[PDB]
Amino acid sequence: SLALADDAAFRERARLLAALERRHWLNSYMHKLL
Amino acid sequence: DQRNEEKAQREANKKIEKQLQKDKQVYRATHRLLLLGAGESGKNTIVKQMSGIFETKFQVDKVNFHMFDVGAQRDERRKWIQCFNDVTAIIFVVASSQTNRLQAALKLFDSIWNNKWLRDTSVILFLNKQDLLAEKVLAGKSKIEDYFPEFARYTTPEDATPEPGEDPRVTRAKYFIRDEFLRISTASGDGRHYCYPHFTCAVDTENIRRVFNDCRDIIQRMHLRQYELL
Amino acid sequence: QVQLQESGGGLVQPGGSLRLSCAASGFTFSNYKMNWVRQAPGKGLEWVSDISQSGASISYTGSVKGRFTISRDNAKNTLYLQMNSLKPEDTAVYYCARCPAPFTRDCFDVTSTTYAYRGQGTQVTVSS
Amino acid sequence: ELDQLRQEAEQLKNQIRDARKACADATLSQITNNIDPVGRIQMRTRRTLRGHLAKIYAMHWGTDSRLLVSASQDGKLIIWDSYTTNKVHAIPLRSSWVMTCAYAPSGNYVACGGLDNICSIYNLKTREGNVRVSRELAGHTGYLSCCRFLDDNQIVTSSGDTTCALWDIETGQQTTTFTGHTGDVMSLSLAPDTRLFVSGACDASAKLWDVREGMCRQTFTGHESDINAICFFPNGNAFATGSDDATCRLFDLRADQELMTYSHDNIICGITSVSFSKSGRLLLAGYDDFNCNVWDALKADRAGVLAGHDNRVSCLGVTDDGMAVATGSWDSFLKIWN
Amino acid sequence: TASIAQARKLVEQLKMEANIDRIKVSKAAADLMAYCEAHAKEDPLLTPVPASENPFR
Amino acid sequence: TITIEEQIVLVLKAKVQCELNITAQLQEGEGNCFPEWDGLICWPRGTVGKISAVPCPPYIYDFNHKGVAFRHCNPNGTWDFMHSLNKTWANYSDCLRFLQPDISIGKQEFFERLYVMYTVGYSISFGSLAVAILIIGYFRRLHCTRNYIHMHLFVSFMLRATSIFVKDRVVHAHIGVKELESQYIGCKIAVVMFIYFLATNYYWILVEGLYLHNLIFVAFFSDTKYLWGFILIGWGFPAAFVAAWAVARATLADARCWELSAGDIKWIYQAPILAAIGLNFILFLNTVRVLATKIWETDTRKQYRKLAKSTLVLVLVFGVHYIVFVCLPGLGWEIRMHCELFFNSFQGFFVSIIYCYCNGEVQAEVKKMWSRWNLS
Ligand SMILES: CC(C)CCC[C@@H](C)[C@H]1CC[C@H]2[C@@H]3CC=C4C[C@@H](O)CC[C@]4(C)[C@H]3CC[C@]12C
Ligand SMILES: CC(C)CCC[C@@H](C)[C@H]1CC[C@H]2[C@@H]3CC=C4C[C@@H](O)CC[C@]4(C)[C@H]3CC[C@]12C
Ligand SMILES: CC(C)CCC[C@@H](C)[C@H]1CC[C@H]2[C@@H]3CC=C4C[C@@H](O)CC[C@]4(C)[C@H]3CC[C@]12C
Ligand SMILES: CC(C)CCC[C@@H](C)[C@H]1CC[C@H]2[C@@H]3CC=C4C[C@@H](O)CC[C@]4(C)[C@H]3CC[C@]12C
Ligand SMILES: CCCCCCCCCCCCCCCC(=O)O
Ligand SMILES: CCCCCCCCCCCCCCCC(=O)O
Ligand SMILES: CCCCCCCCCCCCCCCC(=O)O
Ligand SMILES: CCCCCCCCCCCCCCCC(=O)O
Ligand SMILES: CCCCCCCCCCCCCCCC(=O)O
Ligand SMILES: CCCCCCCCCCCCCCCC(=O)O
Repeated sequence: SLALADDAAFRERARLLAALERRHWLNSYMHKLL
Repeated sequence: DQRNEEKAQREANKKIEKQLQKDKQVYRATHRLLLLGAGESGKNTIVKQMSGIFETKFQVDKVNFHMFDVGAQRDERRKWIQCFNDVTAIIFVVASSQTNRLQAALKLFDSIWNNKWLRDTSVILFLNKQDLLAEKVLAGKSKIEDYFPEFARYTTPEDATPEPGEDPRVTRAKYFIRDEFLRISTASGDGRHYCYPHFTCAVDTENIRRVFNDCRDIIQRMHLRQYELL
Repeated sequence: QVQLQESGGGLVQPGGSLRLSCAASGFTFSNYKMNWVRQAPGKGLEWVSDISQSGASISYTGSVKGRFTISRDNAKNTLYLQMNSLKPEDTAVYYCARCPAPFTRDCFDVTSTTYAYRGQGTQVTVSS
Repeated sequence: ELDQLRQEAEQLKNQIRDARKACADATLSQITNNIDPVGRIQMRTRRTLRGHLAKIYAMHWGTDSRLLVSASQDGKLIIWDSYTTNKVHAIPLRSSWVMTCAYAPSGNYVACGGLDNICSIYNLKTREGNVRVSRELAGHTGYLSCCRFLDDNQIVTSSGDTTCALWDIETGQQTTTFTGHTGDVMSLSLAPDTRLFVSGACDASAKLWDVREGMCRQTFTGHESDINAICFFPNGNAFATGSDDATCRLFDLRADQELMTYSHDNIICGITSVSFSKSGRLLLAGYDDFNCNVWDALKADRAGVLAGHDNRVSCLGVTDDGMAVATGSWDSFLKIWN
Repeated sequence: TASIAQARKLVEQLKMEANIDRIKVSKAAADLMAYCEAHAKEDPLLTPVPASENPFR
Repeated sequence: TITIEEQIVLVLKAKVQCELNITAQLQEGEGNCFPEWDGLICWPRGTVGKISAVPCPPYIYDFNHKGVAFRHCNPNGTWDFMHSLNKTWANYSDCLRFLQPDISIGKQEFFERLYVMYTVGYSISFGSLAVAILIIGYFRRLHCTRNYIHMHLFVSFMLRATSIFVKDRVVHAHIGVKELESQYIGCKIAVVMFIYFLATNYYWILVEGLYLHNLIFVAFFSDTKYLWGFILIGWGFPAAFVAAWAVARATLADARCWELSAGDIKWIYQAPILAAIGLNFILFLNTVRVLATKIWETDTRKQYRKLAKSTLVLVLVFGVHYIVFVCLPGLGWEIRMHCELFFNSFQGFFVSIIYCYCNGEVQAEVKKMWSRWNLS
C-alpha cells in the first residue's frame, strides 16, 4: 500500500475503482430517486 | 534371476551413492595445499611448524587443510605437476641469499605460473631465510648485486612497510626479490590466478594464519570470478 | 630422433669474444622455445638464457644479463649464442636445451641433471 | 675414454639409420592409397557414468566387456557396470593421487598406482565381504605412472624413475627390473600373447621390452616431444604412440622404423591416450583440446570427432570385443561411445 | 668410473638393438592390411551392430 | 475510501435513526409542510411559501458538505411534486460537483496506461525467464549450489509474473454489479498469492544477498550446509507472515475483497519486507566495501571501469533501486510510479540477462553445444 510499489499500484487502482463504482451507483440511485 | 541381480545391484548402487554423497561434503569442505620448495629452502622447518609424498592434516577455524610435501621424487617435474591443478593452492617456498638458487627458483615459479593447466591454481609464496639474507647483506658481500644487476639501480617502494630493527639495505633486498616475483607474476597479466608474496622468518607461527588468509582470498576471488564481478 | 649438437667453445682469454652454435636435428625447430644451461666444475646446473618460438620474448640470468646475445635461426635451424666481455667465473660445460612441449611458455625441468632433451655439451674455459 | 665411446655410439646410431634407410623399400601411405576409405564415423554416447568427485585420471576395461575400473584424484577407485550405469564397487584409496588402474584378466585383482610410489592391489573375491588391500608394493623411487596385469600373480608396472618392474604378487618382490630409459616412463601396453610389452616414456623413445630376457629388444625414436601413452595393435606386431607434439605415430616392430604419422595443422594440442579397435582399422586418440579423434589407420584421415568432454580427455579405453569406447576426462565424467 | 660404464652399457645396448632380423616394410604392411581386412566385418566400431543385438542401445 | 457495501450499511443505519427520530416530533405536528425521509435527508418542517435549504448530509463521502439542497413548500402544506410524474421535486445540484468525475476519469486512464506498461514488462520477464530456466536446467555441468539458488530466484520471478496475470484477471472478473433495494474466495486467493510471491521475490533477492555476502565476507562459507536453511527461510518465512496477515485480515475486517487496504493490518507484511530490503541494502554496502578492497589490492582506469561495471551489475542484483525509488523525494507521483513499476517489471529480465545471457559460463556452454551440433 504505502511502501511497496506494485502493491501501491494495485491497492490504489482498487481504491479508485471502488470509489468510481460507488459514485456511479450513488449517481444512478439519485437519478432513480429524482 | 535377472530381477534379483538387478535388485542386488541397485541396492549396492544406493549404498555406494550414499557413501559418495557423504564423502562429497568432506572433499568439497577440505582444502588442499602443495608445499613445493627447493632443497636449500627450509620446507622441513615448515612441515615441523605448520614413501613418495608426505601429508600434514590440520584445521583452522573449523576449516580442514591438507598440505602435501614432495618427498623422494625425481627432479623432472613436468608431468606430475599437472595432477596438482585440482588443489586449492600451491605454496611455493624459496630461500633468499655456492650454486645460484634464486634464478632457478624464479624460472621454476615462471614454469608454474605460465602452465596452461595451472592458470586456475593460485600460488602462495614464502620467502624464507630473511635473517640469513640480512646477515649476508650486512656482512658486506654483494652477492645479490653480483647475481642481480637491477638491485644496484633499485629504489625501495614507498607503499612497502619496513619492519623495525631492519637496515634499509635489508628491506631493499627483500622488496627487490618481492618485485622480481611480482614482475614474473604480472608479465602474463591474465588475472585468473593470483600470487601472494609473504616474507617468512626461520621460526614463526604466523605462517599458518597467512596461509589461512591467502586461501580465504583465493576462494573469495574464485567465487567472484564465478559471479563475473571480477 | 631428437638430437642437439653444441659447437664452439674451448680455452679462451677473459674480456674476449666467442660464438656458440646449436645444430638442432630431428624436430620441427620453429615451434619450440629453447634455452641454455651451464654446469660449473664442481657445481650444479644453473639456467643461462632463453629464446621463445618467434624470438620476441628473450630473458637472461642476471649475472650474465646484458653480456650474452641469444638468437635462433629457423631458416637454417641453428641456435646462436654470442658471448663478449668474458669473465674467469664463466668457465663451465654448456648445454643447449629444448623445452619439452610445443607452443608452451613453460620450461619446467630444463635445469635437472638427467634431463634428456639437451645436447651433450661443450667445454668453455676462461683461464688467464 | 669418453670420446672413443661416444663416437662409437654415434657410429652405431649411424649404422642403425643406414640399415633403416636400406630396409625402407616403400611407404605405408603409398600402398594404402588404393584402399577404400572408411568415411565419416558417427558414434553416439549411449551411457554416461557420473560417480567421481575429482578428475578421472586413468581407466582400464575388463576382459568381459562388462566392468570398467576408473581411478580419480579424490581417492576413489570405482568399478562400474557399463550396461546399467551402476557402481559395482567403490574403494577408498589410502593415497589421493593415483595415476593408473588395472583390472586382472581373471577379474580377481584390481591395481592402482600413484604419486605415493606404492602400487595397491585389491582382491575382489571379498571372503570377508569388504574390499581390503591385498598387497602394497613400494620399490620405486620415482612417481608411479602405469600398471597392467599379465595374470593373477605377476604385474608389469611403470614408474617415473626410468625403470619398469615385473612384480610377483605372491612374493611381493620384483621379479625383474628394466633399466633402459633416460626419461620418465609414462605408460606401458601389454601385447595379447604377453611375450613382449611396449613402454612409452618422456625421453621421446618407445621401448620394446622382453619380459623373460629383461632387456629392450628395440628402441623407436620418431617423436619430437614426450610420449604420453602407448597401445598395441591387435595382432601384436605393431604399436601406436600418442605424444605431446600433436602427432600419433604407428611403429612396426619388424620394420624397426616409423610407419605412419597422424597430424593436423589446426590441432596443436597434446595427446593423452591412444587405443586401437578390435580390427585395428580405426585408431582412437584422446587429444588435449577437449575432444577425441577417430583416425583411419590405413588412410591417415580423421574418420570422426567425439566432442563429448568439456575438459581434456585424460584416458581412452576400448573393449576387447570392440562394442564400446569409454573416455575419461578431467571434468569428472565418463562417456561411453558406441 | 660411472660415466664410462654407462657409455659401455649404451654401446652394448646399441649393439644388441642393431643385430636384429628385419622384415621388408611392404610385406609387413601388407600383413597389417590383411589383418585389417580379415577382421573388418566383425568389428563393431568399423561396422555398426544392429540396435537389437547392441547391448548398450 | 468508504466501501460501497459500507455506504449501503450507512444509508440503512441513517434510515433507522431517522425513523426513530420521526416518533419524537411526528405527534405534535404543524400546519406547515410535514417532515419526511426520502432516503437521503431527514427534512425539517417546511415553512409556507419559503424554500428550505438543507446542508448535504455528513455521512456521504462524495457530497459537498458546504452545499445546500433546495426544496419548496406550497401554501397547501405538501411538498411540491414534479410536473412529469408523482415525484417530490428537489434541487440537489450543490451536493454533486462535476470536477471529481473528470479527475476520476483522468486517473483511470493513467491506471490503464500503467497496467499496459507493467503487463508488457511482466510478459517480457516471463518469456525470457522460461528460456533461462530451460537453458540452466538442460545443461548438466551448470548444476551447482549458486545456480540452484538462481533457479529458485527465477522460479520465484516466473511465479510472481503468473501471479500478476492471474490476480489481475481473477480480480477483474470478480467485481460484478451488487445492488440492494464478490466475497468469494478467489478474489482473496489472488491477493494472497500477489503479496505472497511479491514477498517470495523480495526474500529470494535477500537470500542471494545473504549468499553472495556470505561467500565474500565470511571465511570459507559452506555452499550445501546453509542451502536448506536458505530454502527454508525463502519458502517458509513469507508463508509465515502472509498466513498471519490472512488470518488477521479475515478476523479483524473481512471486507468484500482484500484488495482494499487497511492501515493497521498492512504493516504485518510491510514491515518484514521493508526490513528485508533494508538488510539487503546493508549487505550491498558491505559487499561494495569488500569488493572495492579486493579491487584496490589487485591500469587504474581498468580498475575504475571494472568497479563501475560490477557496481551497476551489483545494483541490479541487490535491488538498490528499491531503496532509491522508495526513499526518493500529483503528476510527479505518477512519474515516480511509472519509474518504479518499469524497473520492477524489467528487473526479472535484467537478472535474466546478467545471469544467463551475459554470463560467461552459460555463453561458453551454449557456444560449445552449438559447435557440437554443427560438427554432428
Ligand atoms: C502449491 C503452492 C503452495 C506453491 C508451491 C511452490 C513451491 C513449493 C514449488 C512450486 C514450483 C517448485 C519448483 C519447480 C522447479 C524446481 C527446479 C528444480 O531444479 C529444483 C526444485 C524446484 C525449484 C521446485 C521447488 C518447489 C517449487 C518452487
Ligand atoms: C502455503 C499455503 C498453504 C498458503 C495458503 C494461503 C491461503 C491460500 C489460505 C491461508 C489462510 C486461508 C484463509 C483462512 C480463513 C478464511 C476465512 C473463511 O471464512 C474464508 C476463507 C479464508 C479467507 C481462507 C482463504 C484461504 C487462505 C487465505
Ligand atoms: C520486523 C518485523 C518482523 C516487524 C513486524 C511487526 C508486526 C508483527 C507488528 C508491529 C505492529 C503490530 C500491529 C499494531 C496494531 C495493530 C492494531 C490492532 O487492532 C490489530 C493488530 C495490529 C495490526 C498489530 C499487528 C502486528 C504488528 C503489525
Ligand atoms: C528494520 C527497518 C528497516 C524497518 C522497521 C519497520 C518496523 C519495525 C517499524 C517501522 C514503522 C513502524 C510502525 C509505525 C506506525 C505504526 C502504527 C501504530 O498504530 C502501530 C505500530 C506501527 C505499525 C509501527 C510498528 C513498527 C514499524 C512497522
Ligand atoms: C517462452 C514462453 C513465453 C510465454 C509468454 C506468455 C505471456 C502471457 C501474457 C498474458 C497476457 C494476458 C492479457 C489479458 C488482457 C485482458 O485483460 O483481456
Ligand atoms: C499455486 C497457484 C494458485 C492460483 C490460484 C488461482 C485461483 C483462481 C480463482 C478463480 C475464481 C473464478 C471465479 C469465477 C466466478 C464466476 O462464475 O464468474
Ligand atoms: C541460514 C543462516 C545463514 C547464516 C549466515 C551467517 C553465518 C555466520 C558464520 C559465523 C562463523 C563463525 C566462525 C567460528 C570459528 C570458531 O571459533 O570455531
Ligand atoms: C515457517 C517459518 C520458517 C522460518 C525459517 C527460519 C530459519 C532460520 C535459520 C537460521 C539458522 C542460523 C544458523 C547459524 C549458525 C551459527 O551459529 O553460525
Ligand atoms: C508483536 C506483534 C504480535 C502480532 C504479530 C502478528 C500476528 C497477527 C495475528 C492476529 C490474530 C488476531 C486474532 C484475534 C482474536 C480475537 O477475536 O480476539
Ligand atoms: C531501510 C528503510 C527502507 C525504507 C522504510 C520506510 C518506512 C516508512 C515508515 C513510515 C511510517 C508511517 C506510519 C503511519 C501510521 C498511520 O497511518 O498513522
